[PDB]
Amino acid sequence: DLEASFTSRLPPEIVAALKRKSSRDPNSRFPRKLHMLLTYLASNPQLEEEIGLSWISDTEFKMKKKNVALVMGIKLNTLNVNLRDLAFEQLQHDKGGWTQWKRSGFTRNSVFED
DNA sequence: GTTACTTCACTT
DNA sequence: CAAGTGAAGTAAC
Ligand SMILES: [Zn+2]
Ligand SMILES: [Zn+2]
Ligand SMILES: [Zn+2]
Ligand SMILES: [Zn+2]
Ligand SMILES: [Zn+2]
Ligand SMILES: [Zn+2]
Ligand SMILES: [Zn+2]
Repeated sequence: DLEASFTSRLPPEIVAALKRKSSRDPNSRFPRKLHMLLTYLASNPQLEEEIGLSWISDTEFKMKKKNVALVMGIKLNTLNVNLRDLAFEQLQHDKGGWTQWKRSGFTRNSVFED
């Protein structure tokens, strides 16, 4: 009912890119999925609220992993595993479900490497 | 066969 | 307890 309200409210394109299997195509990878998500929520304030994924500066974002794992279709645990293995660096302990982050070359208008 | 995850049942 | 570990798996390429 919640994921249903989340995905049902975001564009078919994003739902599909989120559903797409991760291969060697860089757009199919987790960083760019996070990035397209982040980029889009930037324009949908209401959804950005409900989900909890937004930039706090040109280089840091905060999120509610519990909700982000949902809209992305992955267990909480795999979300953490992906942040860990892709070199996202946590800048804050969980507080009311919010966590903060940064990753080199991952900004408002850039997603580097792979 | 490779790659880029994905998941689970613990542990910390 | 939120987040990490180690072993095992999945499927597009
Ligand atoms: Zn982007
Ligand atoms: Zn689902
Ligand atoms: Zn094979
Ligand atoms: Zn415990
Ligand atoms: Zn591991
Ligand atoms: Zn393995
Ligand atoms: Zn394996």
